[PDB]
Amino acid sequence: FVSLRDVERCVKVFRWFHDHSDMLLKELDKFLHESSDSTHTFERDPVLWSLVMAIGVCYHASLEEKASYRTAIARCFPKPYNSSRAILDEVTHVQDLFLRGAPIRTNIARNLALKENVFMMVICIELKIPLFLVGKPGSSKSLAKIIVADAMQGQAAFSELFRCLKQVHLVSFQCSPHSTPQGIISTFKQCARFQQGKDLGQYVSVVVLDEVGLAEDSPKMPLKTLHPLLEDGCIEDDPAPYKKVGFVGISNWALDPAKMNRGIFVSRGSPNEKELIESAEGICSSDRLVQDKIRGYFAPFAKAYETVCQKQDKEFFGLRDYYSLIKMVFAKAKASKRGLSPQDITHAVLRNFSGKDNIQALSIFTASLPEARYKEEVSTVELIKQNIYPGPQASSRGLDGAESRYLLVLTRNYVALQILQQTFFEGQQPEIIFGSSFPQDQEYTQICRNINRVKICMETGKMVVLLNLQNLYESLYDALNQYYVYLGGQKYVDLGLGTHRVKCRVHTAFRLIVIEEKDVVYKQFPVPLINRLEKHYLDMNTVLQPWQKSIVQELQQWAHEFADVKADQFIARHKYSPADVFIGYHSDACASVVLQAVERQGCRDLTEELYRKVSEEARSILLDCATPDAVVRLSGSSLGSFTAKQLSQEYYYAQQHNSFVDFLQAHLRMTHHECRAVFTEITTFSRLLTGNDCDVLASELRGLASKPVVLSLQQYDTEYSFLKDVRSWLTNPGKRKVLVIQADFDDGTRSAQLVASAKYTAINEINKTQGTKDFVFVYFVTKLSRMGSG
Amino acid sequence: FEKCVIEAVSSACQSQTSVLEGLSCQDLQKFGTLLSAVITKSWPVHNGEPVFDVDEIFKYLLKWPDVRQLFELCGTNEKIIDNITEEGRQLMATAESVFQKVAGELENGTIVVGQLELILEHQSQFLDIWNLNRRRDVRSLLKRRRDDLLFLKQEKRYVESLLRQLGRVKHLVQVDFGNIEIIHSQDLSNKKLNEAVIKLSYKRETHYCLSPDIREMASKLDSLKDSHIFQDFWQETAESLNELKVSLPEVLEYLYNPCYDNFYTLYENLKSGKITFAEVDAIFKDFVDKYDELKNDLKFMCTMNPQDQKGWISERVGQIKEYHTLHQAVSSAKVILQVRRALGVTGDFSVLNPLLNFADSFEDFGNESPQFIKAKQLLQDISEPRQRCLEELARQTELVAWLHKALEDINELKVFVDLASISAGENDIDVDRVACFHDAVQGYASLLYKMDERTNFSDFMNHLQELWRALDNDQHLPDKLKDSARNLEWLKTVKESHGSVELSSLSLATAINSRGVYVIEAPKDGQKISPDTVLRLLLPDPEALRTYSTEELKELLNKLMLMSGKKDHNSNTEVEKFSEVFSNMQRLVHVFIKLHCAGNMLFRTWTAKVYCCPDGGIFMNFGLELLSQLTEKGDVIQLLGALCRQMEDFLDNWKTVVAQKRAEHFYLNFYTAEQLVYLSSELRKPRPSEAALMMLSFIKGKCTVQDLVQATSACESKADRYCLREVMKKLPQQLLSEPSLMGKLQVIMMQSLVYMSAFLPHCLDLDALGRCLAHLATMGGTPVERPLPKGLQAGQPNLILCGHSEVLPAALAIYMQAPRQPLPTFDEVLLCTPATTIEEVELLLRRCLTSGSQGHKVYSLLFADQLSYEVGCQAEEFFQSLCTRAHREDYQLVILCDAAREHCYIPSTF
Amino acid sequence: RLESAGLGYRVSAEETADRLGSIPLRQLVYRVHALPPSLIPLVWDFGQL
Ligand SMILES: Nc1ncnc2c1ncn2[C@@H]1O[C@H](COP(=O)(O)OP(=O)(O)OP(O)(O)=S)[C@@H](O)[C@H]1O
Repeated sequence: FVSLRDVERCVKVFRWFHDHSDMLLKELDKFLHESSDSTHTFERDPVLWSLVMAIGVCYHASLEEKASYRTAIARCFPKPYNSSRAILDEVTHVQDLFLRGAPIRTNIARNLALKENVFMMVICIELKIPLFLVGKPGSSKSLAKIIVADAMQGQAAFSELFRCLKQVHLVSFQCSPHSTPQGIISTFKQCARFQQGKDLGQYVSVVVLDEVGLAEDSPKMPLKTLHPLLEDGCIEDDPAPYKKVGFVGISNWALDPAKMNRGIFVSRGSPNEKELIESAEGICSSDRLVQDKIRGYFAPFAKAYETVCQKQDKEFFGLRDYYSLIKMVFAKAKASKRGLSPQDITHAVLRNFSGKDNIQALSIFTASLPEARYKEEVSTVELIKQNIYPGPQASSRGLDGAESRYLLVLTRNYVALQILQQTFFEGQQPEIIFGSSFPQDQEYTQICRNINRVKICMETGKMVVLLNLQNLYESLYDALNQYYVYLGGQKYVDLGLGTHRVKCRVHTAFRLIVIEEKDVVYKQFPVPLINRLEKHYLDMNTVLQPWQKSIVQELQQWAHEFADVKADQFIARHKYSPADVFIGYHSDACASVVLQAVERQGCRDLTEELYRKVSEEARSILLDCATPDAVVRLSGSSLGSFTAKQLSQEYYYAQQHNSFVDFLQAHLRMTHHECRAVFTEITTFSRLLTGNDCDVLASELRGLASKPVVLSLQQYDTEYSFLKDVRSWLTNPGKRKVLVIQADFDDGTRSAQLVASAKYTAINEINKTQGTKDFVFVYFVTKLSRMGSG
Repeated sequence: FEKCVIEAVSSACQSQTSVLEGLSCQDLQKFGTLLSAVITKSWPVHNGEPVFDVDEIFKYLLKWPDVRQLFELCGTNEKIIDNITEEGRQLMATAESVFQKVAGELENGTIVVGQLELILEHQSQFLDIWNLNRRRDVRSLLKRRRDDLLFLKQEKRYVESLLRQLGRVKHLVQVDFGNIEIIHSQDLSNKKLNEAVIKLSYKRETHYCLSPDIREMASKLDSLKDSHIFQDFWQETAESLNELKVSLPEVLEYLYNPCYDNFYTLYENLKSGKITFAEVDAIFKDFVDKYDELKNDLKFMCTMNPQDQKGWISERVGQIKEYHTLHQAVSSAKVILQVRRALGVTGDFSVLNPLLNFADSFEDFGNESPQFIKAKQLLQDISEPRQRCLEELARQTELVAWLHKALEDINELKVFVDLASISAGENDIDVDRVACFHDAVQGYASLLYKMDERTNFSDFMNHLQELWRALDNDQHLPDKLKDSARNLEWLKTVKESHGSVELSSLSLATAINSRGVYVIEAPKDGQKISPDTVLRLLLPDPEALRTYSTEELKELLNKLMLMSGKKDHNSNTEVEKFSEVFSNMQRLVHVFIKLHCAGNMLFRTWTAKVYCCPDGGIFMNFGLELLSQLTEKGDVIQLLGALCRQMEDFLDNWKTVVAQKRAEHFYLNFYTAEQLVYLSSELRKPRPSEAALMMLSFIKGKCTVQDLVQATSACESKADRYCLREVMKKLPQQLLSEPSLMGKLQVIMMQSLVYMSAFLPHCLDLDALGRCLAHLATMGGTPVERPLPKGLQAGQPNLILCGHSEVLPAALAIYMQAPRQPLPTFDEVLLCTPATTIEEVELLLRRCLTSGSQGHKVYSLLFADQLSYEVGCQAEEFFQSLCTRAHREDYQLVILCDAAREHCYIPSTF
Repeated sequence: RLESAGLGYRVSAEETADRLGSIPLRQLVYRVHALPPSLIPLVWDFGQL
């Protein structure tokens, strides 16, 4: 019910267009003379065109019945605007002019959503009237925000139109359901502090609540005090200048209309097939030959996306996946220079459309495309390899506009890490940013250091394997959108810690893998995080071939027969579990060790020669973690007496299990598998090292070791103590360094879950600190008992 | 040996190695056991024998090679099939019935075409198995069916090319596709007998192509779907119809035939070379410097009319290439005249006048213009790029005027970059502006600094040669020129900059590490003791000082956490040092506020000025006139870590000792920790505060200062005066035996734990408070007696489920069983609410099971289901704890809960 | 139109806390709370414009 409150908020907007009605008409004449024919080259009134712009901003953008409004409003205009076609082409040309005033972008659609969005937000933040955008993932609101960010700078604009306009300085606040009103009060006071002391005619700041649709019904009621903050600037003080602040309230959720009726609801609609194929044209318009080569696939992809998005009840898929499919087939058509073989289409639709269990997206996309049927099987491992290790030619031409999104793996019980640093991470290991579990650490300093490490990995250009996202979804969301700001040919994502959003450099080849569990990603992630990140499933079965499944079943029954011994030397009835004999067995370790065996083989072909040696080498790594009383008990076991003799000979002649130091002399003399960093954890039943055992180990390791240092996890309350001890160990001179990290489990202390944190911290330190000449051997010893703690 | 060899068969058939290709195995019993083994251990299990079908067994038969050898050798002799098993012969019979059904379905057309693609991919194995089935025509029948399959696949290709060609104009004119719109979308799980290779000849399919006209149309569109020129003609003649739902037979006449006529006139024009330049630069404009696709496109272009392509392709591709390089040379000449004008160099060129006099000329022929070729020998190899570099030079005139005005030479750049790197910001765009400007002017210094005002053409191209060498190392250089040219306002402010008083976000951290004094105060003002207002930080200099709060520290930490990469050790080691001393100091604030909120009264006046200086030290102080100043130098990090460790140890010891002090005194369990602190502060005064009188009136009743001074005058004897003076004597000789601070700190916290009242000579200890409250309650007699009702056990918890509307009347119904008793008070009843502290229910459990109480009372826990998960779980552990330790077995604990909310913790586990 | 505006509402209409009667304030024209009594018999309307 904005009767007689939109006209007094619209005469001011008409006055704003009428005051600036001197250069806009010259810009329109130049744009319609240099890009159109002579029919759009008529004299335009400075006041009637301003009136059409005023009614196009005040009423035409918010409505979904725009044709009825245009045919019911054109009967009052004079001769040059008698028809609705004239108003349509006029608002289209001015929106295209405001898009052309922005910096030039490649592979970005010229759809009505982007131009309409940037039109309304620019005109609404010159006039300090709040914008309240709503929509769904793929509606181009954040992409229009980042366009306004680098388009309408005051004296440094790309065009001569925005140079005469105001300067913007945006502060962001990604709202959450657990958001206090003091946060938005502090945001409004902070942007008032930016606005204080500057000229108001050439400097305006805006707040952007990027997820305001989350916090509408929190029991603390955070969005109830936004009503004065949009009108008088602040609460419990007199009205004053440098307090009224503009607002672009971008939301992915539908809002409450009663307290947001003060602004303009630019409510975005669901995409039809015409808008989808227009966006498909806009994200292929950068080239003209392969556009006309792959124009035929746009309508079947649009129909298949429509059937996929209408099939599922939960909004798991969005427009971002279809746009990424269009960009990927465009890049493959440009690089191929011959057309599109159907394996490219199947690879694109399986790399992009994935993640949901009850979705056969390949069958749906080949239902409308019967020609692109691929009868050969494709697995997840080559998809992950082609998404993490791309081709050399990709992102090598003039600027980057076509690439993939940031990968995500869907797993259970944290299994992705083993298969990631076994299979795919080749050459350079990534930096694992993770939730360090050292006691009494502060979480704020931890996430500050984590995002600093992410920024350093972005600047230096190395992969990021995140293991937490609930602490970083508010603080890393802009980098995941894969939109860049260019300054001298260098990309710039936005990073923020609370209320401090600054740009950070991005290298040419930078990947970011997120690892999360299936339950938390399916009922804890808010759902726009799903659309940004490319989904994949590599938990345990997709990499494991059926012959390796036969081998893991055979090794499970072989370990069960290894642990099964019958004897009458001692009169007792004690059944030995495979966890008793093979220490650490948890009915899942046979799959990990067959993965280790098939990668230690390295040839990967079934000619009946590789099968027996991968089976026997898997059996070797099982017996390599066997307690010696079991391997001398093996003579009366179910396996036999010649097999037991061969396994005892393997345990006592080939593998050195006598002591720690003998394992050191057996480990250093052999040249390894082209690795500058050999890691090995050790399970001990004896007492750990005291401080004089490392001295004698240096005494008979005088020619190989470099004074190994022992580290106890009891003494390390804070991460920085472990960091300074490891860093002091790296900076010592000499090669072939030895590290011994000890931890005890059978005592009153808590430190048993700190092992993984210490291991990942050691990997991060050796990745960020080691040079190119020094070999490093890190050993992790742990103390366990035979009284049930084993 | 039978069991190990069947397991070896299973392991070698589990791999993809064929077992029997060298077996001369004339003992037929063991051979039949091996045959039973290879059948039952090679059969396609799918988590353990489902088959139920025909396709997977048939794929199994065609792909694995031992099956044909199996059927050959068991069909060789009947003395081998008699001794297999009962099971293996059943599976061989099932496979043979499946193969007989399938390859007897080839004799008619009823065969599913999936099996047809399988047998044509697997020709030799199918021929072998069929020749063995022959002993219980096939070459020509397979070639006939293969020819009909290839015709079907090419007809599906023709029809699919037709749907995609008519789908690229779906916005303009829409077509009703007869019946073909459904027939084409359906899969090929369809019977082959529906594709009707009849006689008297033609071969109609389920795609009912309405004539051979649309069939030959689809063939010509399939041969011409990769011609971009044809697609251009298609869309420019299908815009000639305008919203019309149209049928397929008039699509051939209203839309296809004029397109074909235009395409055929263009073809017979291009075969001669009579085409004019207007269509040449109107159609081929998007092919500039991409001539291999155009060679392929003219090859595909002459596949329409099937004759030779020898003297037609290469001369006209070269002619169009010469035309394209001609127009590129024209645009390059216009931009080089624009940069010769805008740079101010007058010079002399005199060789590009007839090229521009040709640029406004117009001729109509397709022939090679000769006299310009030598002129264009000056501009052969510029590129289609690098003309962009000349137009950002020729369009940015304000920057080249400012560079001739303000810098004037190459040699001031090395001092200008250093003068700008101070005045630039701290974020990464602001820093990288200097390097973009530097690389821009180092890339254009060959032109903007080395030109004479009158240069000839030869040395001008000689300098553009090394300009292009400088451009070859950096493709992003004109964007660097543009992004430097849009920073002219910054470049004007740099030189005339006064002292810009903003220190930094980096050197502020160095100032904190140089003279920052972290101060914990625990303020004595009227504000609360929140963790924001206990931590301060001071920066001295002149003589002014700056006080930093916690949130300003967090904001500056966020600011300095996201700077650009200096790639030097000092910056990241000082921000790491500041961040970790701040984290350790905040950990100290956390442990100190835990010890304050637990109630300590020793560190209520504590302060600790912590210096961040190298060898700065920690200067603690107390508000006591019987203690000295504690100070110790050294490094800050591990000393604050150790100090927080003994402070946490003192927290655990203080919690344990206050637990065992609550376990001994009963009247001390009425009041919480802060009320105990208030009472210990207020009872020592000669006139105590009236809030303490009212809050102690629940114990005595009509509390009076005369009764209070009588109760506190006889609560302690004169031997404690000896004990406290012994504390004052023995400690100054004890702190001097330890030179460090940690040992004397441990000594003073032990001595405050065991003998508390000597350190604070203005407050009562918990023994004196408990004795005074016990004497006060002993003075006020006639205690309350309350029995439990009938059916209520007086030694066990009584969980009662009443319902939400009848909890509150039921409690008063319980308490009204004894008439003439006084109404209850804040003891024995807790109206539980969401967000209830664990301390109040813990003190209730201390109240109802403490031995010295001189009476029986009914203790109620109303609305006990309203507790949280953690609070209810900790209350359960606490009740189990004190029932384990020590209690009286005649307590009356009554629990009332809502009966409609039984899914929570505490009534379900009770 | 509101529940079809992009993604739906975060909470449903049955677990919504800010009710007036049986109706949420989300579906009202003005997000206003209930008038206390003795102000109900004193209100009086202006014109309808
Ligand atoms: N014209 C366009 N319209 C929509 N999405 C686009 C467009 N051009 C590119 N995109 C893709 O959309 C993403 C960037 O914009 P979006 O993130 O979809 O904006 P958004 O849909 O408003 O997201 P929200 O609502 O802020 S979470 C990238 O994955 C782009 O590849």
